[PDB]
Amino acid sequence: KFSSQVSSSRRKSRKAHFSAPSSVRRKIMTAPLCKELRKKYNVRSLPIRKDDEVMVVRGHHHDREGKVTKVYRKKWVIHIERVTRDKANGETVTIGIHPSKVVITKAKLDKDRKALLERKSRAT
Amino acid sequence: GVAPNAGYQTSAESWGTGRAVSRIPRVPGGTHRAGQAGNMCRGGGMFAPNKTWRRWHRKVNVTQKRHAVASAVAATGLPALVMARHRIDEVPELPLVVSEKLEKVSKTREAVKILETLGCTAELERVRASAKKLRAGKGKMRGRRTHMRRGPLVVYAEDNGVTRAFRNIPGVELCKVDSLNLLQLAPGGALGRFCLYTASAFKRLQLLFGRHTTGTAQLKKGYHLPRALMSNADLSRIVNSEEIQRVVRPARVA
Amino acid sequence: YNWSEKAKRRHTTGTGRCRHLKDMPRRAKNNFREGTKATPV
Amino acid sequence: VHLHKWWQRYVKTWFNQPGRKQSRRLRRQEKAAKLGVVPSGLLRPIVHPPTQRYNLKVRAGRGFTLEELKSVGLSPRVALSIGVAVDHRRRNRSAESLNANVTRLKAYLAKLVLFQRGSKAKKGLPADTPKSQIQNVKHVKISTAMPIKASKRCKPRAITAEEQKFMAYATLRKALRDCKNVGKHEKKLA
RNA sequence: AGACCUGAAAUCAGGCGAGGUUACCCGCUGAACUUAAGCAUAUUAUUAAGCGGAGGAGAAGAAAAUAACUAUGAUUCCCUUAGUAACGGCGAGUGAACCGGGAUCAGCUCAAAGUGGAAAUCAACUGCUCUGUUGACUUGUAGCCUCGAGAGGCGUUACCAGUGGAAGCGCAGGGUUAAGUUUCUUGGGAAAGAACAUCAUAGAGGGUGAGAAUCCCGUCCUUCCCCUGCGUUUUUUGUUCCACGUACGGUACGCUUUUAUAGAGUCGCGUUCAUCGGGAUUUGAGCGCAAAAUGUGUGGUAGGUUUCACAUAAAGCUAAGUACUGGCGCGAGACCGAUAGCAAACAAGUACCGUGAGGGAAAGAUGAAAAGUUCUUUGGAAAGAGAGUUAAAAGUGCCUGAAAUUGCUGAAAAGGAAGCGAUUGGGACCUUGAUUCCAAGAAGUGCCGCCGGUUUGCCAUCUAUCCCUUUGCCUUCUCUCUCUCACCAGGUUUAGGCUUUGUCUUGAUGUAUUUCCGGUUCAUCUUUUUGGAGAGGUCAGCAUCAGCU
RNA sequence: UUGAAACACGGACCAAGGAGUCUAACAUAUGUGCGAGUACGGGUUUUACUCCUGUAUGCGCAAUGAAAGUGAAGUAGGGAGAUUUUGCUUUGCCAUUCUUCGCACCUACGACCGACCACGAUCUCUGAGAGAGGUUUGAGUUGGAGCAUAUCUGUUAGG
RNA sequence: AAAUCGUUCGUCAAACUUGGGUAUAGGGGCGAAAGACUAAUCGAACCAUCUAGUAGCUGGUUUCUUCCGAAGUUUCUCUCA
RNA sequence: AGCAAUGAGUAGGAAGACGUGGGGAUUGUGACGAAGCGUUCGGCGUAAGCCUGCGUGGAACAGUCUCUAGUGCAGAUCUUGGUGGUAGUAGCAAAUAUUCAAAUGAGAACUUUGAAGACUGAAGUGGAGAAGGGUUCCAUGUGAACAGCAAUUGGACAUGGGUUAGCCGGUCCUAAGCGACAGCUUAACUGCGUAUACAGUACCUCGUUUCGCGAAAGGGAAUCGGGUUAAUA
RNA sequence: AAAUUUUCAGCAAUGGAUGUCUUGGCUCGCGCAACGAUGAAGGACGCAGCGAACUGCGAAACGCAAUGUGAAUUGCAGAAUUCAGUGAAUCAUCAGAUUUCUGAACGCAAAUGGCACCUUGGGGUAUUCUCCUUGGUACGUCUGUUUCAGUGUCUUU
Repeated sequence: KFSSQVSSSRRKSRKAHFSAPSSVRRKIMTAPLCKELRKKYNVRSLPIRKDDEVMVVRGHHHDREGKVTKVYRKKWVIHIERVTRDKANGETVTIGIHPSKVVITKAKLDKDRKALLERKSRAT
Repeated sequence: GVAPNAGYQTSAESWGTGRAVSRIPRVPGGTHRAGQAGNMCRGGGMFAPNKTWRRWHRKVNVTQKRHAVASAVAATGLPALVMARHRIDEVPELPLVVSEKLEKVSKTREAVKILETLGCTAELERVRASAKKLRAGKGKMRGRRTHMRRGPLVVYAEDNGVTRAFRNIPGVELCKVDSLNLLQLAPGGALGRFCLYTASAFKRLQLLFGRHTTGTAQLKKGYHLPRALMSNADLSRIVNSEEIQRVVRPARVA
Repeated sequence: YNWSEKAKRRHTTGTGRCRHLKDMPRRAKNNFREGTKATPV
Repeated sequence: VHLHKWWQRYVKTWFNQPGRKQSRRLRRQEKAAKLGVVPSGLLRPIVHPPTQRYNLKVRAGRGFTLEELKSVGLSPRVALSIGVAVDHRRRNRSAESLNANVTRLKAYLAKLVLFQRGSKAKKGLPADTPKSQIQNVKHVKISTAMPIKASKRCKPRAITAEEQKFMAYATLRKALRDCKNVGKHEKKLA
């Protein structure tokens, strides 16, 4: 919209999202933060990481929380501790949920992930 | 158009008379497709395949284009035609003219609160009612997801950021006065859109279109506004004046 | 032979591996840079 | 109708027509970015077309004339730097067509400001204009700057003696029938 | 014995060619089906197939040109000329060019002379930041010259090499940007509904458990800005800014004098064959003949005599506009929606057939999530049956699940077909104290009135411009064969600020009226339950008439 | 097909797919615009839309000859309608009763222009031309209608 | 079984039978000659293309009502479907 | 609205309607259930068709005025796909032939082992090679399908394993013939191709053939005995 | 009256139409100029911890180096270190490497890992021997070089 080399076609948009190189997915699977953390860092969003606390806002498990365990980027999913269901045979399986729906309680901080937040907060 | 040689890229021939089938050309060799058979066959040509040279565009004459835009602009006045074709309950006047301080307004924040004051709130709701609905039919695959209504058409002399402000408001268009297209003024072949003129834009219309009652209209060279076959538009004023009605007979029954 | 267009179609550039050729668009995009490296920041 | 050949191959369509307009139009602008101050094309002369049905009209020519540039006192060598076309083929048979284009050249060289190459001013090679320097507008295009208008009108005139008298059918009608019978006359004369 | 000349060799030293791709481009070669209602010339067609060669474009190109005018002025492309001139068993059919209006614009250099006080030139190998040693070369390499003149002769003026720095542009790979997940209802799930907020230079598009501007990626800002590296203004697909420079050379210009002078088995002609709209030859080719120097070529009818005009062939380079079903990378769509669209939405030029050239398919969809049915029980096992997962089995070729066809159950009918039309009947099965009117009671509803706030203004007045009626103009436009004419002025057309003149509205008077809460409660009518008065519907019988019989 | 229940041919059943289309050149008809006129580029722009515009050209405004060339006075009859006046239910009804003007259009005949044929007073005599013709001839003329666009139908070329 | 099976029958040391290698290709080959054979294809193979070749000749040609409603005859035609 | 007269129809012409896929405008329906599908719940229209109850279904669709078309099927020995009657029918009949017991197995006319009885009858249905095939060879295992009945069997299916050379062949030679050199043709594609300067660092003296392909039956260096493995000698 | 045949409905079967989807096609427009003796296009055979194909790759073989991003990949297995890091990834980018046997295909060949010669470096009575090992040897053509041939034209020792 007001720019060539940006397509508003439905095919091109869907193929781009679906083929998804692994590096690109990292940006697609982002999660918004708590209203506590928006006061500290001044960022709206963040890409999910394996070792994050997190709380589920939509769906069947609303106001459940825990630590993230897994980031199944091939399916656009995360798994969580506790959030599970049993099979027929009485043997537990982690339920996948999409990380747009989940919200981050508190983040991990490396050198890079901390110095991501300073890079984001030049805007705000 | 449909690809030239679609259907016909194959070395088929007729088996023909004597082998107890139709004479249509069949695929040779030995696949499942071998033996299989035109206009009518599976994997056949289309009849009269759509060429690219089909003449898509019309030249309309420049005078008929101008007469049309004049007629469409006339229907901007009269709340008969605007209500017929909108919500004109809170609107103080037609044609709705506003001052040239509108041209300097930049933000959409301000350009919403103006239209609440002038009272376009009912017809700026009916676009937002039709905003979310998925359109009936196969055009949803092909970019046309949604079938919104048409709102206010603001008309302006020169851009100082009106084009920024008003564009993002749902279903309200801009249009510079030099380039009055018919396709915004009379949408769906149908007269009388609700417009919103700037004061300088309203003023410039006389420099474009001219005098009505013999000399020409300045900017359009050699152009004059059209004249009806009547002067007086109606019957009932003319038919029921005293010059007609005394000479008229006394009526009859059966 | 031009009397068979399907015959040409079966056996032309791109039907195979294209080991030298596939890398060409990327190579020409950068004007054939040679004898250098990417810099550490 | 002439469609007995395989005409589907050679159908030219014009879907590019607007895309062609806008591609031309981009390279006119991107030309005039580089020039900026310098005007675009180059100056062309006034020229009567050839044969008898366009003989009245005037149009733009190709380029001037080695005779015409000698009067004003350009070299044919240098003139393309200033932006004047030279055409080495076109003569001046008439005095009238000469003095039209010489006026057109002299009026152009009155318009022409010419910058110094730097640092110091240098005469000739019109002149070096100093740093006084009245404001030039940007590229004007040169055709639009100095255009060609079918200059009409006649002075209303008294009808003289030997105007009403002379019979302009018979004057023409002699001039035909003389010009046919030229060699036929010279037998009858001699 | 030594100079050359010619021809070999080498796994000698260092280089260059070959083959591939098809959309567009260059050159050869070359049909027939078909049309003519037959057919042979003609047409298809100077096309397809065949054989060569390229490039980002290619070819074409600065007149041995058009013209016959007041003349034009490389080439290409568009529009027009023009379905014209012309060709044609003058049948069928075929068919350009000049002028004109546009895109785009750019010009030039070899041979023919002149270093002859002196090969000034070029390559290879080696050597410092441009010397040396071999060779090429006088059977001609530099400089000069290219008809627009050129060359000497004379005479003057004026020009021509650049370094600095600041900014900035282009290309590649990265990086950062607004606003709700707020309450209630439905549901497996809210992205749906209702109410209350917010952002908007962003309400393109997509994702997420159903229609998401505010949950997420994006979109606007953005041809921005910030890193990293290339290229660039000097080498610009035509020139950017100031600052400061110069003449050993070389090039212009003015006057005058002039003959050093311009491409050969080529031009041209005769014939033969092809080609063309080109016709007593448009262009080409073979063979034979074979030129000229005040010459030669062209001037659309063969030929001769006499003039005139236009060009300077037989050597060469050259960007742009133009073309583009291929390659590479983007953006769209009144297109198709799995018998469609490419042959191919999937391990498709695949499976498979042919000795081979070649031929060439079918095949998309469980669910939001595999939670893909453990466990008991029968059986050799496959499966079945309980139970279980799910919103649902939707139960693995699993969304919806039509018809043909098949099994059962129920319902009828049937003496060498059945169906069908029209008309009744039979059996299954479906379907119907109206409308109201008068009292009393509850549940609704809440008009006017009466206040505060708010908005319309019947009618009587006063008055504006619309419009035309010109007036006194003035200003800015516009048109005009209106004037000495180069400029001002004058008419014509518009706008504006002003003017004299005779049923779409302002400002005061307040018939009337809306909206707004607190009311101040009251009318009203609605549905309903209790009496009171009142019955429609349908099918008939008899009667009286009006028409036909 | 003159003639089909036919001892004429196609058809076992069901689903889905399947045949007057597109381009060009004309033509009549009709709708819309302007009317002696009428309708490749450039300039704008949010960029295939829209809007504006200079110079030509198209077809039309004049035809006629192979060509050189040359190149245009109405009248009468019937007629729409109006006007003046005579018959009938009345301030409205239809007359042809009137003389007044008579549109379009048809019928009859002219004049003028080009071609062909045949003359010619007189001049500035390769020519011009008063004047006057002709069982000849034109797709001529007689105070011009066309141009652009839309759709149908027809003819023709192309699958 | 797209040429087979049964009984019968022809010739059997030669102008005999036969494997492998090699030569001849489409208006061409090869032929003790039948127009035979040339990959189940032959009075001109097969594959692709020109090609959707042409057809005065067959067969088809997809909704409803409403109103009007034919001709198989004239002349010319390589015209008599 | 009124009055009167009229009403057949193939080929053909014209007029007004009905329906389908998309575009523009407008009015709406929908997870409390859209589209489609089924139906003796039904209704309206002369008719094309339209509306609608109930059931299934699970995500989008419709009315109105216009624009547009790949727009309506019973037929084409039409095309592709699916399914019948025929029908539990034709048929499974050449090559002389099987039988009894026990073992294995869910199950035995059909597997294996024994005992009988037959056939092939060394120009064999035996033992070895070539062409052609390509893992079919060998072992262990088995739910389907395939082996025109069956199947515990298998050239089927699955997981493993197996081919050892101086002497056996290829390799080397030349045959009919075939590729290229020198050149010669042709625009090339091709076609022809026997023409040519092709030993005793240094010193001599000789010098006519041009390179290669072409035989797993022609020519040709050399091998035999016994043993051995689930499958090689 | 059963049974059978036919008809209508209900349920089941068979079959895959209709409807709704769509990382595919088709068409138009706009940009860009980049294959090959420094071995191309195309072919053959290989390579994954557990792969047949399709994509990728070449004994460095679903990859290695560098740069950027900064924690996965995933059917299972394992590796866990690779976790405030000189670093996860079927990631992006790609400027450095590898690149078998072939193919214009180049020592001769070719239904053959066939048959030669020269050459580097090493291994086992030898200068001639066999072996492993490195890299070569096709055709046309230009400039230069070296060695020649010719009673070609000339001088002449």
